[PDB]
Amino acid sequence: KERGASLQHTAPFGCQIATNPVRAVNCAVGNMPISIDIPEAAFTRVVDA
Amino acid sequence: PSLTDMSCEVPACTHSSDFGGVAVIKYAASKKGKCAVHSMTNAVTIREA
Repeated sequence: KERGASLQHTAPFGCQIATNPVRAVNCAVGNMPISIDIPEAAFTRVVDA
Repeated sequence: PSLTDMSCEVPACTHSSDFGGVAVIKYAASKKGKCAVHSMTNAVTIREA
């Protein structure tokens, strides 16, 4: 009766909270480094362009 | 054949030791025919004769 607001309503950074399993979704915090290995076949030469 | 109004540009150059450079030469030919090509320096070698 006295539970109060749940984390999906009170969490910072707009976090969505779900259970089964317990997880936080789409928290707008910080940044994410990405490294991509791009094959030579994916490139077009300047003389082809 | 005689050529005039000639100019050269280099879309790309890499000193890869395997013909990593490419050059494009614009020309105005007096008539259709074949022309020999030769480098005027020892620092640069041209693949096509």
